Amino acid sequence: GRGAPLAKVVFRDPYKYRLREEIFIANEGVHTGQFIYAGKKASLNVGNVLPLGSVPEGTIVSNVEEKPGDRGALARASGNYVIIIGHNPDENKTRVRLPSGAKKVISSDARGVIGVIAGGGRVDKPLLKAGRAFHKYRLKRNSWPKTRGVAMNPVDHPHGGGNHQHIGKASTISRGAVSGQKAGLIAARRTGLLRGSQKTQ
Amino acid sequence: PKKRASNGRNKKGRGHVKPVRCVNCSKSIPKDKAIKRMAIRNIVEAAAVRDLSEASVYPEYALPKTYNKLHYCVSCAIHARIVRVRSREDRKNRAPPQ
Amino acid sequence: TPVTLAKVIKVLGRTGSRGGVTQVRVEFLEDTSRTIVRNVKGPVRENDILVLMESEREARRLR
Amino acid sequence: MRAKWRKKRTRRLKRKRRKVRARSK
Amino acid sequence: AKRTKKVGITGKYGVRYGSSLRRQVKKLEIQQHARYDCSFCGKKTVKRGAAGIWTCSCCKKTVAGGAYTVSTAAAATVRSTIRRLREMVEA
Amino acid sequence: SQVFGVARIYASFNDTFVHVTDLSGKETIARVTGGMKVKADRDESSPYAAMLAAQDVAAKCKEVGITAVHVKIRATGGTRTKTPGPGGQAALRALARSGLRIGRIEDVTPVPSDSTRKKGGRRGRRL
Amino acid sequence: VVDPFTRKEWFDIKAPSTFENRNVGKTLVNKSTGLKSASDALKGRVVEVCLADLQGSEDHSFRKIKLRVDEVQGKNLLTNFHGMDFTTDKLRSMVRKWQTLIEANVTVKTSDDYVLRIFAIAFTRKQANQVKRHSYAQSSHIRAIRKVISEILTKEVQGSTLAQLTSKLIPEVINKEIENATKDIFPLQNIHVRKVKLLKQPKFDVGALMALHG
RNA sequence: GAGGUAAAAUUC
RNA sequence: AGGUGAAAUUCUUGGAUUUAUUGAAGACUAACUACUGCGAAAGCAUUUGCCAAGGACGUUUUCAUUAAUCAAGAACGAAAGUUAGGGGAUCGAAGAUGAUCAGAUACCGUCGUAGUCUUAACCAUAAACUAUGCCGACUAGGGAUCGGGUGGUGUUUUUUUAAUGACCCACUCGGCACCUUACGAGAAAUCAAAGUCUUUGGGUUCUGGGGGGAGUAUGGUCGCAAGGCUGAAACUUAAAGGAAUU
Ligand SMILES: [Mg+2]
Ligand SMILES: [Mg+2]
Ligand SMILES: [Mg+2]
Ligand SMILES: [Mg+2]
Ligand SMILES: [Mg+2]
Ligand SMILES: [Mg+2]
Ligand SMILES: [Mg+2]
Ligand SMILES: [Mg+2]
Ligand SMILES: [Mg+2]
Ligand SMILES: [Mg+2]
Ligand SMILES: [Mg+2]
Ligand SMILES: [Mg+2]
Ligand SMILES: [Mg+2]
Ligand SMILES: [Mg+2]
Ligand SMILES: [Mg+2]
Ligand SMILES: [Mg+2]
Ligand SMILES: [Mg+2]
Ligand SMILES: [Mg+2]
Ligand SMILES: [Mg+2]
Ligand SMILES: [Mg+2]
Ligand SMILES: [Mg+2]
Ligand SMILES: [Mg+2]
Ligand SMILES: [Mg+2]
Ligand SMILES: [Mg+2]
Ligand SMILES: [Mg+2]
Ligand SMILES: [Mg+2]
Ligand SMILES: [Mg+2]
Ligand SMILES: [Mg+2]
Ligand SMILES: [Mg+2]
Ligand SMILES: [Mg+2]
Ligand SMILES: [Mg+2]
Ligand SMILES: [Mg+2]
Ligand SMILES: [Mg+2]
Ligand SMILES: [Mg+2]
Ligand SMILES: [Mg+2]
Ligand SMILES: [Mg+2]
Ligand SMILES: [Mg+2]
Ligand SMILES: [Mg+2]
Ligand SMILES: [Zn+2]
Ligand SMILES: [Zn+2]
Repeated sequence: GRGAPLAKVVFRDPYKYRLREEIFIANEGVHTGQFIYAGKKASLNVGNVLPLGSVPEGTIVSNVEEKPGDRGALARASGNYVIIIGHNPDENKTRVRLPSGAKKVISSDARGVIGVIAGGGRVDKPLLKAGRAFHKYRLKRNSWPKTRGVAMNPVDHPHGGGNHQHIGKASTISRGAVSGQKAGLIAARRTGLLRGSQKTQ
Repeated sequence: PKKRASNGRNKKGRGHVKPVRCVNCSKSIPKDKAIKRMAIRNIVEAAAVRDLSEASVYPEYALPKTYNKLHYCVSCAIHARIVRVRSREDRKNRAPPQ
Repeated sequence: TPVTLAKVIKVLGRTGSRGGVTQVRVEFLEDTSRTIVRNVKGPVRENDILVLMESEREARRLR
Repeated sequence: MRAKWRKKRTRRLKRKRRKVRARSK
Repeated sequence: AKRTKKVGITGKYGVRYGSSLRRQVKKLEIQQHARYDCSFCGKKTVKRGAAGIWTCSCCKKTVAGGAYTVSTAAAATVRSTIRRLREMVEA
Repeated sequence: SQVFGVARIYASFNDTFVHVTDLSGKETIARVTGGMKVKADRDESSPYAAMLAAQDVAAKCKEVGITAVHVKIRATGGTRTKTPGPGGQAALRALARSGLRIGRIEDVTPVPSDSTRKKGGRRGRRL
Repeated sequence: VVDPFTRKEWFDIKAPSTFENRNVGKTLVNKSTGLKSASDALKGRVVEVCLADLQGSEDHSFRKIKLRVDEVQGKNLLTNFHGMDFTTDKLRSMVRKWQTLIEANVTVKTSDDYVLRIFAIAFTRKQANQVKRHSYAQSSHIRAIRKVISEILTKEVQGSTLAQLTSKLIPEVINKEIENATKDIFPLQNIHVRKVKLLKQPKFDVGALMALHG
């Protein structure tokens, strides 16, 4: 269910003699037996997790946290990364660049592992047959196949019905609608083929 | 026929150097093909230097000069009276006219 | 409106498309150390006192 | 006429001709 | 003896699946099933495990990498970046 | 004895901007353009409309108290004709005679290491 | 409709004590009322003024100093050094035809945490009794001259403060030290300190600003 | 060493 | 306010245009830039580092002719265009509008995709022109310049005289070139090469045989496509074309 491989990075408990084994997300370039460092005073090497208040600008990191304590929220899929584009010494803020392109500022006390996540180029191969789409999606949920709502009955989808295959009304349904109406393009600011740019954010 | 020697420019064994843009009509042209006029001027005119010496609060002051290098294409250096068509024997004169 | 007089000290020549505008460098009678070239219309000799409606105006070449 | 727009005249002549030839094979 | 003219490895699929799709699959199955070099033992004994797992046949080493290659072009500019920044910390 | 300011005469084609500002540059006082004085939309770069625009600025500086000024001639610059218009020499002469005190004339035309390809096409503008 | 000029209040400019003739000019700031008062409206305003007025001499009429406002006390603001920039008419009189232009840059921090980038322009000098006109460089001395320049520029800076660097640019002491270590390489002329701008200020140390005014 | 400048105008 | 020869479209107390403080984004490398450099060509102008490559010069070093030119074939090959990602500030084929005009699908004005940028592949044509194959020898004078080297009763920088570097003079190679000439060559324009050619043989590769129809038809091959390469006939005409003078 994940394009990225895991990692059995095992730690030691500093308060009782045992071996606590944890599961990370494997970056690209790590290997079995690498000394993975975890701390604020740790060095800046690929595979180590560091707080964002102790790294300079431009460090390509991943598995960055929103708030310090949620054990890894943002940038977890295969082949993704965020870019620290600026710091703030006052009130310990750190401005990062999310993979969607959303420049959002977070706390400097949040953590993040150095480097891009292993598994890049996964969606660059044409997943040709439906059998490869079957064995992919049967390990996730019951969301495959996807029947077109025009082809089904008027009781089954708001677009279906009629003597032809047509929607009938506008596919742009507002955000302030209720369930049962939210089909097609939910609250679209723009529609049609992208013949412009990425001017804002 | 071949009325000239380099025939358009000052390129001697290079093939291609640099394209530049004209200032009068925004025409793309090679740098050695576009003629050059280092049109050096004073920042004030000859008639505005009398009233500026009376309005100056400075005892002595050095007059600035606006230096600029601007290029012309062939089509907008002949319509504007910059260069003129010459006789067949006087093409070879490469000295600046005084 | 104020009136400003000017005496002709030097004449340049005819400048225009049809040839009816003369470039004349006049010198003011209230200031004997400052001159402004003006464009006139009619027959102008030297040492003629003209009446200028606008005091400060630099004359260009008409085309 | 100009030797470039006679060339493009024969160029679109080729695309129109081999398209009729390809739909009869 | 080169038997197929241009399809090579994607000739297993046959006539189906289009032309421009199987050309892109051929690009990511030559690199996928390739025998790569190991950074540790030096021998060309690297076999692909799962999607992202790159094991080695000798010395039993396993390096996490890309989905269809060992080191993609995205991580090639990451490691060169950390090489530059680490020299400024120690100097 | 003399309070100072900067004038920043933007002498482009088909308009002349004259607005005297302070030494910090934040505050602007007495903005008069060339198009305000003539109802033609042709003589906006004329030397006549630039002298009436410059004397309107200096008639308001007498009300404020600005007696001296550090004028700054400026063309359009960038990827443009980078040459001051006809109303630039007219603006320097007008506000100097009107009563102001001129100090340190200079030029602030923006001239880059050229980029951002110049408007007009490759083969050029023509008529 | 009301005139805003009664609302505006005059505030004089007082330059620091790295030179003479402190009085620069006056500004116009609105009265100290509520809704973004005058004290918060003077948090940084550069004043691009040439140093030919504060020095008196006219041989330095091509060097402009930026003065950023930092502290206001008793209807009187205090300022600090922000940057140095040459006038545009001087560089155009520097650059001539038939000579080689050499520019060099370096990023260097002072004794305190002032991150500033200085620029250095230097040209080739046409030697006496020379027949040829251009006297171009060998285009490998330029790599060697700018190695000497970038060593001297990181010697005056990173060996002194900003006030020891501000009061040194006016007697052109750096420009003489470049000439004293380049004449064994190539004959140069017109060595200058063309730009310097501050990239980051460290703190709100009042004791370094009040020590420059008294 | 600097010194003005673009309307339209097709055929026998 | 924008704009043009003149205009209108457009933006404007929603306070535009302008002014200052910054910040982000890509692109490009002005002035210096030169009858100047390098590369087989296309081409290549910010700094520094790394990685290799090359010409010229110097050489009382080496191998011993290992060479010269080139069907088939291979590498590279501006721009535009194609496929898949990232970028997408300007400019901007299509297109929409504003004028001009008898008409204006245009020139001009404004806005704006594809494209311009980059990675990974393709395509591989240009007025890809110096419209001038390459190798070798000989024939004529002159002033410059680039790169290397050798001589000076040299100049300057100098700490104590130096040594270098820069510069000057003289000479010699390898350059990009230029000027004056015609013994020579050409139909002439012109050319140190297009010269040493009826007093027509240095080695060698390619192309052309009146103008059209044809760079078309068909066949083969290459390419994802647009296309590239190879390439006629029927028929028709007696002129087409070059240089120069009035
Ligand atoms: Mg994942
Ligand atoms: Mg699903
Ligand atoms: Mg199902
Ligand atoms: Mg579906
Ligand atoms: Mg579907
Ligand atoms: Mg479906
Ligand atoms: Mg049904
Ligand atoms: Mg229906
Ligand atoms: Mg349908
Ligand atoms: Mg409905
Ligand atoms: Mg969009
Ligand atoms: Mg001709
Ligand atoms: Mg070429
Ligand atoms: Mg015909
Ligand atoms: Mg059919
Ligand atoms: Mg257009
Ligand atoms: Mg014309
Ligand atoms: Mg440059
Ligand atoms: Mg061949
Ligand atoms: Mg290309
Ligand atoms: Mg774009
Ligand atoms: Mg159109
Ligand atoms: Mg119309
Ligand atoms: Mg159309
Ligand atoms: Mg149009
Ligand atoms: Mg060809
Ligand atoms: Mg050519
Ligand atoms: Mg040819
Ligand atoms: Mg000779
Ligand atoms: Mg001869
Ligand atoms: Mg024939
Ligand atoms: Mg052919
Ligand atoms: Mg064919
Ligand atoms: Mg065929
Ligand atoms: Mg393809
Ligand atoms: Mg074909
Ligand atoms: Mg025939
Ligand atoms: Mg004739
Ligand atoms: Zn032009
Ligand atoms: Zn191994």
